[PDB]
Amino acid sequence: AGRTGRRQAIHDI
Amino acid sequence: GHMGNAAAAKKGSEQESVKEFLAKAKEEFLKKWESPTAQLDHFDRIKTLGTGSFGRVMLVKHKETGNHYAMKILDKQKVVKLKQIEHTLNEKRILQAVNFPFLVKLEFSFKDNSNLYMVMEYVPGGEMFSHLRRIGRFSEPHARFYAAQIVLTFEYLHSLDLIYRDLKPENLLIDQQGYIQVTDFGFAKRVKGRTWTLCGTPEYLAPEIILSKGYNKAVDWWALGVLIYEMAAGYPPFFADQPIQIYEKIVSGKVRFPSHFSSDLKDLLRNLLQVDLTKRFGNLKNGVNDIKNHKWFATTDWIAIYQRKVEAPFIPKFKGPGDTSNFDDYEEEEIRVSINEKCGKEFTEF
Ligand SMILES: CCCN(CC[NH3+])S(=O)(=O)c1cccc2cnccc12
Repeated sequence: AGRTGRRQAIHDI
Repeated sequence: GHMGNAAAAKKGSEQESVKEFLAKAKEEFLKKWESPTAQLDHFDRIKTLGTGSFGRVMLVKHKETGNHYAMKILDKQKVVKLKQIEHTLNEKRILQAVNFPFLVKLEFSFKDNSNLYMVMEYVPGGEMFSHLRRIGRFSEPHARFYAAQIVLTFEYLHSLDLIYRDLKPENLLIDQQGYIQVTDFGFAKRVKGRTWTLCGTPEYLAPEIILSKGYNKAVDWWALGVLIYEMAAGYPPFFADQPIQIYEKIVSGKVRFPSHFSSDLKDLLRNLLQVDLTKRFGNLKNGVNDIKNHKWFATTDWIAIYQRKVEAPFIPKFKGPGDTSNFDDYEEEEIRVSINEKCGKEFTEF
């Protein structure tokens, strides 16, 4: 199971 | 050895010519980097082509020429809150100064009271992402054609001490000849050695980013391994519903491969998706040649790819100069320009 749509960038963790 | 005498001499001369090319490319880049153009009512807004937290891109039509472009619009106040000031200045400055057949070309940049604008060539074939999700997966030759372009682009960027830091199918557009245009340089940065910012897209992050290390350009080669895997499988190697779970899988590092992957492909991917930086391809003494000379690329004519003389595996249908049929539909938001200037000092250099 996982993300199939467009993936947003992250600016921090 | 593996190569007979003639093949060995051909490959050596080839590698020396790459050095000569890259030396001249660095000269040209630095000249533009040291010595680097429109306004909003010069364009008609047509359609939003993409949108996310770090900005949005609109198809626009230039009034005087009638040429179509892709205009990235950034909200200054939004950029400041998200701590992306330097990242946005990097994006403009790098795009202004680079020149490579698979890097999207910047045509204009400007700002107003509220926004920053970057006007780029419009690439009408759509995102690799859409085509990949629609077909499911690419065959290995099809994936290899795209991968080769990324290898050459990273060879170029890294020679200039530029890290890209956001490789993913969403950022790879397909042009009218079926070749790749890399877009969205919002995380690109000039980096001689180490850098420390936690940024990128979860599924594509190298473990050393997740682990808050001072990392280097080899994070781009890890991301290439993720891209090649996803192109050939239809899904990425570290796949989960939420970022925290994605990170856990990346750091464990145990990759499993579809049974239809060739042995050559699996070997390449194990050497790109390598946690140990002393072993990761693209980070060794032999540099990019460990990748370009890998068995999985044995049929690749690197010069012919650079020259765009290889027949592409897929040519998007093009229904006219401003046609948007290869892009998805997005909610259209106003371009609002405040009567008052916002964040003037933050963006003086833009
Ligand atoms: C905020 C989404 C921006 N995009 C990239 C990620 N998907 S993009 O809208 O695809 C796009 C960006 C830059 C240049 C382009 C040139 N031509 C068409 C689209 C273009």
